Parts: sequence; structure tokens; C-alpha cells
Amino acid sequence: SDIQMTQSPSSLSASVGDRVTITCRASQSVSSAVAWYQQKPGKAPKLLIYSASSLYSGVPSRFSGSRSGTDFTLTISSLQPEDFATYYCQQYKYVPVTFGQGTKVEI
Amino acid sequence: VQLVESGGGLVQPGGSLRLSCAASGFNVYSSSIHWVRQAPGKGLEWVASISSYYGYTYYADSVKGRFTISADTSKNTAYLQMNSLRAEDTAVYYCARSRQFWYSGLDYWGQGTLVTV
Amino acid sequence: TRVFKKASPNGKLTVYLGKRDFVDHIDLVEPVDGVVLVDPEYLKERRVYVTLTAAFRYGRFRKDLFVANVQSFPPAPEDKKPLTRLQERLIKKLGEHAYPFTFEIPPNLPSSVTLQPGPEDTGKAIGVDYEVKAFVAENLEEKIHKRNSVRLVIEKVQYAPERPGPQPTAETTRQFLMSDKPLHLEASLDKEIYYHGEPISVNVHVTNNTNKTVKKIKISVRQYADIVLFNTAQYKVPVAMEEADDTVAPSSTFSKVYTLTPFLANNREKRGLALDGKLKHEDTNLASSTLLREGANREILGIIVSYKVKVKLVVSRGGLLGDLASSDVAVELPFTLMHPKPKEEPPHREVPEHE
Amino acid sequence: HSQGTFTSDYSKYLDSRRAQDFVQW
Amino acid sequence: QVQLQESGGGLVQAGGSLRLSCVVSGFFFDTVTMAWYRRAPGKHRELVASATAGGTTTYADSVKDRFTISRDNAKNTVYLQMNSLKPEDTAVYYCNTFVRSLSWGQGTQVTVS
Amino acid sequence: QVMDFLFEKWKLYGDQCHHNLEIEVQKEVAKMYSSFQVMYTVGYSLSLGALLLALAILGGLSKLHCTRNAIHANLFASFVLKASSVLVIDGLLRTRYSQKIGDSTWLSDGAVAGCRVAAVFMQYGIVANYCWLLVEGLYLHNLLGLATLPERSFFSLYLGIGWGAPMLFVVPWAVVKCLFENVQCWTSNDNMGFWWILRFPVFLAILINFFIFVRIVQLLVAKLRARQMHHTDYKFRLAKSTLTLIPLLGVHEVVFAFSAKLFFDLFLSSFQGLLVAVLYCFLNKEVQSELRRRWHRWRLGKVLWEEESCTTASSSLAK
Repeated sequence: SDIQMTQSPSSLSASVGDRVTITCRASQSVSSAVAWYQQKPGKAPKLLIYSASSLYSGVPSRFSGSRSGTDFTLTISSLQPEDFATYYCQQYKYVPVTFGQGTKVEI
Repeated sequence: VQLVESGGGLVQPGGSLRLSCAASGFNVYSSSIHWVRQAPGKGLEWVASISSYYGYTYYADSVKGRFTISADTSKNTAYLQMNSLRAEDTAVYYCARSRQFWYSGLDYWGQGTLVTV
Repeated sequence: TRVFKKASPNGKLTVYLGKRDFVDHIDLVEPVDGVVLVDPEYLKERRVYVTLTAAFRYGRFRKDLFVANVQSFPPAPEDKKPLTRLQERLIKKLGEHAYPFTFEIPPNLPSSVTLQPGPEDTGKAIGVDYEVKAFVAENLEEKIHKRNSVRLVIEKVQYAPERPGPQPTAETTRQFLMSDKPLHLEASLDKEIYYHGEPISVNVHVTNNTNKTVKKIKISVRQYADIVLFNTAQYKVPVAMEEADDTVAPSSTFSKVYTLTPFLANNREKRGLALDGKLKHEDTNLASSTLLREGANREILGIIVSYKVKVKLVVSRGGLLGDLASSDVAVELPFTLMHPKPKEEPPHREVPEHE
Repeated sequence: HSQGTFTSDYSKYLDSRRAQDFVQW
Repeated sequence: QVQLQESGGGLVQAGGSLRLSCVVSGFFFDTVTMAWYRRAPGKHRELVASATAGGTTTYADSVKDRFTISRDNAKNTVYLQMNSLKPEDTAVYYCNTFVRSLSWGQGTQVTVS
Repeated sequence: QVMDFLFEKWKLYGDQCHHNLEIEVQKEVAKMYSSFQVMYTVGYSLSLGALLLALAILGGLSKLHCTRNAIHANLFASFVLKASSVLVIDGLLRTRYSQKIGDSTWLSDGAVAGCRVAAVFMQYGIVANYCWLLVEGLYLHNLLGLATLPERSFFSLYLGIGWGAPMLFVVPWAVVKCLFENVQCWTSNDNMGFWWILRFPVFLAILINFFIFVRIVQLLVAKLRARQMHHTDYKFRLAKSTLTLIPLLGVHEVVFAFSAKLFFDLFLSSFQGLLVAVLYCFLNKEVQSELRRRWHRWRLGKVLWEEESCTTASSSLAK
């Protein structure tokens, strides 16, 4: 029974600076082992947050994450032009580490 | 810190490639090494992991038995021996890094080399 | 945030714990906070007690080293201790039936440290650990069953100090047979504070201006565990070992460095190795060094873990045959191996769970 | 030696026994 | 190996009546107290009704005299009634022991019309 | 030579003959001296094991680095050599005599083949036994007396006075052993002047120790009052053990040189090995303290290694 994590919104279209919210569910309950990653075309993925509540070093403060039960949400206060990229989910509670389907924002 | 990996290219089914991952600024005993591949146009996927401090070695179900991962602490490099390719296994492989103690996600990632079958 | 729960087998009792581990400082220890819930229609002429007993397990027995009794029953004493923010926050969510409890661990107490059982050893724990239990009893002398009480296990850990200390160095001079020049050996480390898994480096400056030649140089790291139950006894554990077939010619100088790393991947088969306290069967790393006030041991009655790298310089006894003749010149370099200051609560299990 | 002389005195007992040994045979 | 299965839920108009029920297999609540926990969109669980094995029923101040709760040992199911519904009472209803034990489930959501 | 004389007379009488054609005293000496023979044999045998056991502790343990205690171990090598020498010579002499009894004297082959080598060692051991009593007295002189140099540059001379004296004074007796005596083991009582070359090296060692003994006791007693810190450290521990071995061993032969007396001497001489072993290797505090340290570790190891609880959950919390 491998854990399958799916994100309902395939892609988000938004202007510059508007509030954008995302969701990311998991088939099986995970306590806090959730990490958020982003990547750009022709570039390596970069970590954004870990444990769904903590903030990594060197990341702008506009990135915020939270958890409520079984789903996990990533919220961006102000959408800077450089933030237009693709975002992924990840769980690391068990050895079958599975990533999210993948969400891309553009404008 | 920055790490670079290479050793990929076009191959034929049934071939074998060895992927070298040079690491600088950290060792393999205090930092687990993970390999993540991404299919063209698809999402991310984890294939193998290694933790030299405890000796634990894990592989994905789709690559179980085929792939053997080893870390040489002498030159501080991560090595992945992959064999018996099919068409569906082609992707770009990223040699990422994670903290062995106080795991907080894949903080560091490699440059990435494309593998074509 | 999230909390921890330990439901009673009968479902009529539970305990809420804010966090598992508790950092123990040089002089004060972080207090243990929590809230215990007792179901209604179950406290009539009934009392609730919470204990923080700590014992050193023997095998198959145990010896109590610190026990504290606090009464969280609906009958409350007139002298009420102040409630922390975490305890007060749980009161609102849980309800008015929630009964907070507090603990004060005395200073100069052994930390949660265990030892490797061995190949043929059973699953019983051999090290020391801290236990939190909640039960209902008319009095202390009243017997408490197993299914009518909870059993929460916690650990006490220490973190590396933020103030770097002096660089460790050693000096020695061992005179050979009646007529010979003195033998000088030097050994030092770059720093004394090493994180778990971080490499360790030792520098050697040996100048043997004597007839006797120098055999292979031995580099080793040894772990100290002075387990005391009724008598003081120490143990030896060569966690890291290095082989160097280099030699020093008579009346010549030498200088080289060596790098090692202590881990239990190759030390699993060893018996008696000290490891950090484990709540479950999940394995941990090597036991961290135990900081002490150094004023007085005062029979702490526990396990104290110390680390120091030892260099051995064996002489080949040049001159006569001396096939079995060999003198070991050695010095000890104390150092500290502890976890750094964290920013989050550690998961007390392997983060990727094999299941 | 004081005891050494006494040990030499035992030789007379062996010498006497040797004479008896020939007599017995 | 305990599981929580509950029935009841749908679109009903204000001041209606439903038959929210749940069955608890495995562990038997012969003596321990059963409670019916309430959720809220964007908020946490909060208690509204808790029934015991002796009939000592209690209700929250905000949900005072709104309805009644009942329990029965046979087939170990407990019931809960809808009376004087208001639009602010729209969320998923949870059933659990007073100690929040017994493998907290998911339930079904009920809304006003 | 009594047995040899009878054999020579018997052989001559037999050849010539062919050409022509107090009971009680023996019973007392046999029974009584058997008790005396075993009286000192048990003392040496018990001391032989004790000396080997004491030597094993010093060599086996890691405390051999210090020269203060290591010098005691090499002194024990003289006691074990003397104790073994007396044991082997008694057995070989008993074996040689028993062979002549039941197991006509030239037929037996091998009587004193091991007696000569054992006799010289037995004389070597006793003279070297008090030679090392001299080095201990002078070595302790520069620990509790005025000194500046560390325990170095004197160890070379220590071996030159321990076995050095029984290297040019015992070898003249080796020449005299075969020359002018040659009495079947080179040990006899024909002339009392030959013992003067053995006792005088022993006598010289005893008197020179008395010169040291008076000097060392007056220096310590005078300095004991102000800043000696008695019994606090190893400085006083060596004083108790050494200052009692020097006179007790020295006067043992002084009164003897100047059968009730025979029993007392053998009884005292048999226990000399036991007395030196307990004072230097057993009654000493640091060796005693370290000995129980390993005993504690062995005992502690045995006791440690002898051959529906619901799971933890979690819940949300409002900030």
C-alpha cells in the first residue's frame, strides 16, 4: 500500500502580487514529514519549507505553509515575478518516498 | 556547499552505466545521499538512498535488484551502479543530499545529467 | 503545533505530552509539563497520581534512582504551582476536566543512555531511561494494574555548548634504555567539539633522535562508559581504529595527519557500546558525551560517556634481536562528541521508516 | 652445610642396606 | 484494530431532525464515557455532547438544551438527535471516547439548507 | 664416601677370595629428621608459588611503567631462584639415594649431574638475595633524602650491584668448587675458610646497609615533624616496608654466625619469601587498590550481561 499524494489544482494563473493558495492531500496520514520543493525549467529543484511549518534558510518570507489534518497547503502572500515556477509535494515518513503530481504557475 | 555529478549518456537496452557524484564541503557519514530521477514532462521520483552512518540501503520497487548504490568515503563520492535498462527507465537523474541526523528534506541537489535509452 | 497522546488500554484515561525529550543544561533542567484527562463517572472517591520514576534496567530487575510523586486528582492542594503556557493552552481545547501536572528534574542526574545488547542478548533494555505513568489509586500503597494505567517513556538529552573551548594537546617524553636521547611525541586536534558523524582529525609531530626505530603508528578512538551500580567500573570501546604502516628512521623527524569518523555501522557486533536512549526498537547513534559541573561526581549512580582519541607509538627495539620486544608510547586527547543545538523536536525513529 | 652433612649420614644407611641386599640374595 | 463507522448525513432545512448514529466494534464501551465531537471549517474539534453508562448526560453551554443524546449497550451503538437547527451548525460530526482515543476517524459532513 | 668405601673393599675382597680358593640412634634420626625435612620444604614451596604469583601480578598488570615498583619485581627473581634451587636439589638428592636403595654402586648412571648446577645457583641465590637488599636501601635513600635528578641515570648501576657482586665474588668459589675440594657436589665442610669468601660479601652487604639504615632513619625522623605528611602518599609507604626488611633479614645470619637453633633458622628462612612478597606486592596500597578495581569490573560485567499497550498518537492544537 504505497502512499499516493495528489494535488487538485493542475495549474494556477495569477497576476503579480495577488494572493495564491494551493492544496496537497495524502492517501495515508503523515504526522509532519512533508517538504515543499520548487524548480524552474533547466534548473535543479530547490527546497522551500520542511515539516510543513518550519521555514528554510535563505528563502523569502513570503512563503508560508501549514497543515490541517491530512491535507497540506502552501500559501504565497505576494507573487513576485521570479516566483513563477513549478512546485512539488513530498513525504518522508516512510522509505517509499513519493512526490506530488506537480503544479505550475505562470503569467 | 556545491556538488556536481556526471557519467550519463545515450545507451541501449540491457546496458550498464555507473553514475559518479562528487561531493564537496560535507562527508557521507554525517549526511545521507539520495538519488531522485524525473521523467521528461512528468513529476519527481525517488529510486535509491544510502546512509553510511547506519549502513542502511534502500531501493525503489521499480528498480529493486537492478540498482546498487555505494559511497566511498576515501574520495567522498556517491556511486550508483545501474544495469539492465529498458525504454521506460529513461529520465534525468539528480544526485541530491539530505542530513543524516535531523532530517529536514533534500536541501541540496545536484546539477543533473540526462540519460537516454 | 502538535502534541503527544498515550491512551490507556481501557480507554478511561489518557495523558497529553507537549514534547518527548527534555534538554538538560549545566545547572537547571527543563521542567516536564503535561495534562492528564480522566473520564467522568470514574473519579468518585478516586485519586490520580503521575510519577517520573527513573531506573537502570538489569535484564529479564531494576534499581530506582529518582522518583517523584505529584497528585493531579480533583482534590487539589491549597498551594498551587503556576501553570505554564503549554499546559494552559491544553486546558481550553481538552475541557475543564483536564488536570495539568508539572515536574522538576533535579540537577546532576544521569542522562537517557543505553548500551548495545549483543548478538545473543534478548530484547530487554540494558540502559537507563525515564518513565512517565498515570494511574488511579486510593493511596500510594494501593496496587496499580497494567491495563488501568498508561506508560509513557521520555528521554533526557544534552546538546553541545555554544562556547568553544581550548584546543586539546598532549606532551610526552619516554626515556629508552640507560643511554639514549629522549623520545618526543606530539598529538593535537583542531577542535574539541565534534558533531555526530563529523570527521575527526589528529596531527602528529614525532621526532625520534634515538637509535631505536619506530614501528607502525596506531590511531584509535576509545569510548568510556563508567557504569556504576554498587562499585565504580569503567569499560573500553575502540569505536574507530586506524592502521598506518609508516615508520620513522632513527635520528629523523616526522609529521603527518590522520582522519577518522566514529560510527556504529561497523560496530554493530560489538557488545557494551554506549548509545543514546531509545524509546523503541529503532536504533540510534553513539552516545553523546555527558557534560558535568565537575564539582563532584558524588556517586551519580548512572552511565557517563566520555570520548578521547589515543595514539600509540610502538618501538621495534633496535639493536639486539628483540623480536617480541616492543614498548607502547601513548597519550590521551580528550574531546567532546555531542549533537548541535537544534531548531525542532527530533523524531525518535528512523525518518525513512522501513515498516 | 649443616643439613648437608646430615644428608651424607644417610649414605651409611644406604651402605648398610646395600650390605643387607647382598646378604638377602 | 478498532474502526469507527457512523451513518447519517445529508441536506436538510433549518430546524430539522436527523438520526446520526455510529457503531463501535472491537473495544466495548460498557463503562467508559462516549462523546460526540463537533468540527468547524477552519477550526478544531470541540465537544458538544457526551453520554455515560449511567444516564448522566451533559451538553455544552453554546448547545444547551438544543437536543438529547442516548446510548444503548446492545449492538454498541449510540445515537444523537437534531432539534432547532441553526445555519452556524454546519460541519462534520465525530464520535469518540471522552479521552480522544480509539483511532479518530473521518465521519460525514452535515449542512443546513 | 661411605658407600664408595664399602664398594671398593667388596670388589677387592671378592677378587682376592677367588684367588685363594646402637640400633636406636638410626631409628631416631630417620623419623625425626623427616619432620625437619618437610618443615622447611613446605615453607619454600608455599613461598615459591607466592613469589611467582606476586611476580605475575607486577608483570601482568599495566603498573610496570613505574620503576619504583618494577625494582621490587626483579628482587623477587632472586627469591624464586633460591627457593627453586633448594627444592630441586632436595628432589635430585632424594632421587639419587632412592635409586641406590631399591631402584654394586657403579651400576647406577647419573648421581650429581644436576647437583653441581643446582648447588652453584643455590649459593648464587642467597648471596644475591642480600645483594638486592643493598640496592633497595640505597635506592630509597635518594627518594626520601636530598636529591635533584629524577629516577634516571642510576638504573644502569642498579643491575651492576644486584647481580654485579655475585659475578666476581661467586666465580672464585666456582674455581674452588672443583679445585681442592671436588667432593661430589662441590659442597662440603672440610675447611671453614672457603665459606669466608661467600659470607663476607653477604656480611659486607649487611653492615653497609646498617650504615644506610642509621642514616636513613635519622634523616626521616628529623624531617617527619615539619612537612612529611605521613601516610598521605607513597613516600611513607616505602619507609614502612623497606625499613623492616633490612634489619630482619640481616640479623638472621648474624646471630647464626655468632638442634633447637637449627629448627629456628630453617623455620625463619623458609618464610622469608612470604614476608618479602606480602610487604612489597600485597600490603602496598596502590597495588591493592588497583587489584580490586579490576575485580569490581569483572563482577559488574556478570550482572549486566547474564546468559495491551496502545501506541502513541497525536492531536491538533490551537495557537
